[PDB]
Amino acid sequence: MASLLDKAKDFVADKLTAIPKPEGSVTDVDLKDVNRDSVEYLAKVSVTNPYSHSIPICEISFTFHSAGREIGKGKIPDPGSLKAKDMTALDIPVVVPYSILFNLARDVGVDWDIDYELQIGLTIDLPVVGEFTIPISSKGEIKLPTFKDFF
Repeated sequence: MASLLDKAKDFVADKLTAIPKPEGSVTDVDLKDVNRDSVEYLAKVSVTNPYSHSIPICEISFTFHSAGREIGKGKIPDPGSLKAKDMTALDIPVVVPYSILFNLARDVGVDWDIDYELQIGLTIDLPVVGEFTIPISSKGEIKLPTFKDFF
């Protein structure tokens, strides 16, 4: 388990182990482009660090789903050095292959409004566990992407 990253002593023994879990990397997701091959989404992240010190580096591992299939996924080590036991804004590129939206917006855009779920694994390099991975989710229903005969 990630909470037992190396058996060291120093300060610990039965005191301390790792961080809680309700610590974030979510806040907003802005869908945009596609061209004709791949739709793009700019994800505004808000990473909440559970330790009173600006951490150095993190991992945003995102698995997005729309209808109930997927939207896209990926893992990126990003310098999530930040405030201190608080929430910091972070950024994700733009990833949703047109083929996927093609399926979901096909069916639910057959209606019009679809949901979008983020499954984001939060790996953050911390002083407590040295690094820890806890996942979290952010679903949001909004009008489907810009279209005409794309879906």
